[PDB]
This record gives sequence, C-alpha cells and structure tokens, in this order.
Amino acid sequence: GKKSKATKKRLAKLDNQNSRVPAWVMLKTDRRNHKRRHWRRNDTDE
Amino acid sequence: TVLHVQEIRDMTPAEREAELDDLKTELLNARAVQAAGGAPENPGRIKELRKAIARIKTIQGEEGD
Amino acid sequence: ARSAYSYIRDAWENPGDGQLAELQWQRQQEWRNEGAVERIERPTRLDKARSQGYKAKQGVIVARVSVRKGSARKRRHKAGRRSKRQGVTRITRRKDIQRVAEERASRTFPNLRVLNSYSVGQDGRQKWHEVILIDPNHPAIQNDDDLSWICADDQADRVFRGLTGAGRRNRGLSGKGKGSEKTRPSLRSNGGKA
Amino acid sequence: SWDVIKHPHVTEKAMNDMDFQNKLQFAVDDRASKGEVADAVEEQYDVTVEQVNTQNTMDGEKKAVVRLSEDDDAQEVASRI
Amino acid sequence: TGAGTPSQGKKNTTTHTKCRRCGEKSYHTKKKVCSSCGFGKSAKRRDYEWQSKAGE
RNA sequence: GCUUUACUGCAGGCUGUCGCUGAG
RNA sequence: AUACAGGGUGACAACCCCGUACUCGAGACCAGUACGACGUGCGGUAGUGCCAGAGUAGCGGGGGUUGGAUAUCCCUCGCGA
RNA sequence: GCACGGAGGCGAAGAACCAUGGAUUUCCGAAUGAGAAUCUCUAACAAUUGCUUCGCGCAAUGAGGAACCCCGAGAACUGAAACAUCUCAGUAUCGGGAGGAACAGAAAACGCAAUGUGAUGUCGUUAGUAACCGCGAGUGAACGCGAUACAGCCCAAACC
Ligand SMILES: [Cl-]
Ligand SMILES: [Cl-]
Ligand SMILES: [K+]
Ligand SMILES: [Mg+2]
Ligand SMILES: [Mg+2]
Ligand SMILES: [Mg+2]
Ligand SMILES: [Mg+2]
Ligand SMILES: [Mg+2]
Ligand SMILES: [Mg+2]
Ligand SMILES: [Mg+2]
Ligand SMILES: [Mg+2]
Ligand SMILES: [Mg+2]
Ligand code: NA
Ligand code: NA
Ligand code: NA
Ligand code: NA
Ligand code: NA
Ligand code: NA
Ligand code: NA
Ligand code: NA
Ligand code: NA
Ligand code: NA
Ligand code: NA
Ligand code: NA
Ligand code: NA
Repeated sequence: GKKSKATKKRLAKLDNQNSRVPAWVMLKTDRRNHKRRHWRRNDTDE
Repeated sequence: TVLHVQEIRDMTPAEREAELDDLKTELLNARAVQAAGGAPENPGRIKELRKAIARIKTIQGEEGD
Repeated sequence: ARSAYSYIRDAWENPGDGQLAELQWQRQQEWRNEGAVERIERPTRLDKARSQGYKAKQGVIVARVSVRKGSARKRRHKAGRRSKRQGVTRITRRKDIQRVAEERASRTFPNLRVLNSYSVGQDGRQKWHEVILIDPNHPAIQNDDDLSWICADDQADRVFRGLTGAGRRNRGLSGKGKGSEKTRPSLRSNGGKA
Repeated sequence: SWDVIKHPHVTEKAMNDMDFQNKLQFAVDDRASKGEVADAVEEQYDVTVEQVNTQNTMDGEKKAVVRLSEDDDAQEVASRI
Repeated sequence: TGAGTPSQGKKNTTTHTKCRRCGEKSYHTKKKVCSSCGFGKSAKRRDYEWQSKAGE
C-alpha cells in the first residue's frame, strides 16, 4: 500500500519512540519504556 | 556568555545581521562536527550559539530592525 | 389632530376591507414569488414599525419573512408509544409562527440583533411578518440613546433566548398577576409547566 | 525563518558517492525543493551545482544528494568543516 | 463459510484513519467524517451528554 | 414476535363543512 | 510567649530550622460603584371630546399544559372591539 | 525541569528562582483562496451580513468552556401491586443560544374587601393548606407575613 509524505513522518516518529530508554538515564534516576511497540505483535494507528 | 546584551545594542542594524550570519555559520559548522561523530565538541557552546541568535533576533525586533 | 400614521394604523384594523384589501390581493401575488427572507427598504406598517422602535437611521433594517401555514409537522413515533403520545396531525408547537419568523431572520442577518416584529398579512398557505433588526456594531446606534442598549453583550442572540417582545408574550409573561405563577421568572426555573 | 541545510550527512555510503562520484549528501528541511537545495548549497560552499536528488527519509527528514560540477572537488569541500 | 475465523481473512480494507482535527484514528476515509470528534460533519466538536452518567 | 370480527388508539382513504376565495 | 497552630530535623522539640502572634506592605474584587461637581429644569390652576401600542382585547372549534376547579398558561383554525 | 550519569557550560557584567509586561510562537484545527486522514495547488475575511468613498474599504458572525442559565424538541422502563387517563416527567436524551452570572422587573398588580399593600428575584412560612385526580395511585400553588437586596426609568403620538 502507498503512503503520503505525512504518514511517512508519523510512521517515523512511531519508530523513534520505539527505542529504549538510554543506559545513562538509568544512572541519573538511580533507577522501563512503557510504550514498546513490536511490529508483528502490536498495531499502530491508520 | 561570550556575547552580552549592551553590546548587541551598541551595534548598527548592519552589524547584527553581519554577526547573526557569522554565528549561524559557526552553529552550522558545529552540527556538522557532531553529525560526523566528532569528539572535539564543547557542549556549552553549541547551546550558547542558539541562545545568542535568540538574543540578536530579539534585539533586531526591539530596535525596529 | 390625527397624524398621517393614525391612518395607516386604522386601515390595518380590517385588512380585508377597502383599499388595503385591494392592496393585499396585489402585493401578496408578488410576495409569493419572493424568497423566505427578503430585505425591504421601508416598513409596510410605518406606524406599528415606529411604535415598535423603528427609525429612519443607519443600522436599522427591516425585512419580510414567509412561513408555511399549519400544525405540527411532527413525525409519527417509531418505537413503542402509549395512545396519548401517539399524535402527529393535531398537536401543535409551543412556539408561535411569529417567533419562528424572527429567528429565520436573525439567522439570515447574523451580526444584526432583533428589535421587534409584526404581522403583515396571510393567505391560505402562509403568513407574513416584517422584522426590525439593528446593527449593534454601528456608531449611529451605539450613540443613539433610544436604541443604545441593544449593543450590550447580554443582548446578543436575544431572539433565540426568547428575549423578544413576541417572545415574552409566548412565554406567558404578560400579566404580572394570576396565571403567571408557573412562568415568572422563567419557564425552566418553573419546571416547564406553562 | 526555516533553514534549508540542516547538516552534512556523513556515512559509509555518503563517502563512496563523494570519493568516486564527487557527490555531497545532506540533511535538509522537508519543504525545501531540489531547486532550493541547489541554491543554498552553491551559496554556503561556493561551488557550481550540477544535479540534486531528493528523498524523504524514514527519519522524518529529507535527504539531498548534490553533485558538484567537474570543476570543484567534493572531498576537499567536506574536509574543511 | 463461517462468519468467524474464515471471514476474518478478507478484512484488509481501510476505514478509520487518523483524524486531522481531534487526532484519533476515527476518520472514516470512505465517508471523510470522524466518529469521535465529528470533524467533517459538524463544525462543532461532537459531544453527547451520555458519554457520562446523568447526574454528571 | 406474530394474529384477529380482543380493548383503546394512530396514520392513511373516502366525505360534509371553514378559510384561502373573486365577478353575474 | 500579643508567638504552646502546623511542618522539618538520624526517636516524643515553644526556645535546632521553617513558620506561628504583633505590626506592615502589594495585587485583585467591591467599583468607574458610593460621595462630590456640571448642565438640564421639579411642581401647581382654569380651559381644551388635540394624543395614548389591533388581527390585539374578546368569542367560538380542536389540541396541550397547569393545582387552576367554568376560575392556569401556550398553540392552531375561524370570527372579531 | 522531573532525572541523583558522563562530558561540558553558565553565574559578582548579580545567574537560578519568582512577579509583572513584552518578543518569538512550525502544521491541523471555527479554519476562512482552493483541495487533503496534520499535507498540497495558483493571491484570498471562505460563507452570511451590516456601513458603504459600492473597493472586502470599515466592520460583524462562526468555535471552545466543569457546571450553572435562557428558548425550543421531548421518552420508557417504573408506580398504580394487571392496565389505557394518571404516574415516572416536562425527568432522561436531542436542537439553538447568552453571561460571569443568567432570566425576571417598575402593575390594564394584589382583592388578609380595605380609610388597606405597592417593580422582580431568592430564603423562611403560609402548606401538603386551597385546587386537580380510573376522586385510585398519587400531583399540588397564590395573596400574606417574616427576611435578604432595593431603584428607577425611556420611547410611540399629540405640539414643533
Ligand atoms: Cl437576536
Ligand atoms: Cl399587604
Ligand atoms: K404509560
Ligand atoms: Mg523522489
Ligand atoms: Mg396533566
Ligand atoms: Mg483550508
Ligand atoms: Mg409498561
Ligand atoms: Mg406497573
Ligand atoms: Mg431565575
Ligand atoms: Mg385504582
Ligand atoms: Mg406534573
Ligand atoms: Mg393571591
Ligand atoms: Na500489525
Ligand atoms: Na443575530
Ligand atoms: Na400550562
Ligand atoms: Na538527524
Ligand atoms: Na419474539
Ligand atoms: Na382558540
Ligand atoms: Na507562547
Ligand atoms: Na470577519
Ligand atoms: Na466589499
Ligand atoms: Na405494578
Ligand atoms: Na404485564
Ligand atoms: Na396579616
Ligand atoms: Na386522572
């Protein structure tokens, strides 16, 4: 299925949010990404 | 920091624009050293350049250009 | 002696007799081809108009409004409804045709607010009423002592809140005495029992 | 006011095109047309622009492939920054 | 042919997409009207008094 | 839910009359 | 101690710290209101049938509503001072 | 910033922080040049109005807001130990709209009938009284008094 310039951006953001919390924030907070979206298991919008 | 307020005002309409285009270029050669995995950074400065450009534009509008 | 106005006012006491009747039979013909909301340049009933608030000023507008004659164009109940609520033909609205006219008009002229209204005839399948509107954003009226108040924010979209003269008459707020128990100060604060 | 050139795209592939083809890859604002990309490049690095190829990245940004005329040298331009 | 498992296979038509106005995936691209905010049908945000209890 | 010469209704059709509606 | 309300502080704190009473200041609301001032001119007699809001007052039919009974309020049809 | 890492930077040119006023303030959005699932195509108050130098020139409306408010549209389960009037109830829900509050309001009033009271809300009471009702279930005021807060005005016409 073809996409629009817009959708293509949304998908991209949706993929960036899908990265893990930096190992450094770990140490700064002295101690989990609750929005980890797998491609197969989960479904985005649209 | 390396660029204060009074000083921005003492300049002429043409100097702000000249300095703005000077910093814009340094900020641009900054993002290139970073996008290149570069290490000779000085983190405080790349931040400053942004705030400086704000100060300059902020004054440009304040003086009537 | 009698003013010129008093003639027009008298003529209209029996619109079926004399010259006015000969007039109605004419205009009405031209009135039936005209749209619902038509802006006319001058009041048909100059007297009544003036006596309602009319003035030959900038920002004072008049207009005729034609509405279908009849009873509740109520659709029949589709689900289960007991014998009493099974009406469609007979039951009529609780809002008189004149008031319906005022609204169709105020809408047509968004920015304007409604001063008053009055009847100007009716045939076998429609009734006409003229409407006096005012432009509360025009300095003429903002400066005119006699109309100034209509600019007040709390006067905006007044015809829709029933704040007209024809409105209060419909709401049963004429007599300050007997009968007005269930209408003053408002229908909603009386549980809608009038 | 939005800036056309965001920054130089430096990757193994970008180098290839640069070495053997004299091409400079960039990161540019997504509203910037090929033509616009052209100008801002000639103006920022003082060169002659031949052709520009654009592409909207799966990184929310647009990617400009710009080729410098047979007179200018890519490798030399990208090194002074 | 069951309406179940077997008829789930044809379901590959797109309908409700990301509404430009409210930001929900309720913009029916075949009707071009949002099921949530009502964008495309009303200039006024769709809102009903039954989205909550009566005395609330 | 359905039915009918179950009770009470309602659209709807037919009909008189009122207005629209005037001239000999 | 006009301050023994409450909190903090390595355990139960008036006197360790924040504050608390006393006094003081600033905004907002009251309100462009009260008062004041400026202009305008209140009132009274005799005479004069010159003026005072119409599909209105009101009547009848059909619906509705009300505690409103004949004696609630509204709508519609027709007649109408 | 939360958020206590690492690198670095800022602050006596008085930073941070706070208060007030100002600047900037992408795209969709009443969304308004036109089209569109947040982007696109070649100058814009789109649409409806008002004033009008009749030129979008000057203006107005649109949409949001916890609930309150105002005018319209208006259920049924249920109660009546069934059930049709009645009840639930002018409730729920729907349509349109205003403000910081709304609405009402200076008597063609009241009618403790009087030599009397004197705009309108609201609170207390009158009172579950009068009145209504397969007179069944049930529904149910007012004048008045006691309080709160008080405030009074303008056209139309005669005559110019
Ligand atoms: Cl109005
Ligand atoms: Cl009394
Ligand atoms: K029932
Ligand atoms: Mg391409
Ligand atoms: Mg009843
Ligand atoms: Mg648009
Ligand atoms: Mg039942
Ligand atoms: Mg029962
Ligand atoms: Mg009230
Ligand atoms: Mg019984
Ligand atoms: Mg009742
Ligand atoms: Mg009474
Ligand atoms: Na999936
Ligand atoms: Na209006
Ligand atoms: Na009633
Ligand atoms: Na990047
Ligand atoms: Na059944
Ligand atoms: Na009648
Ligand atoms: Na802002
Ligand atoms: Na406008
Ligand atoms: Na114009
Ligand atoms: Na029962
Ligand atoms: Na039963
Ligand atoms: Na007494
Ligand atoms: Na009964």
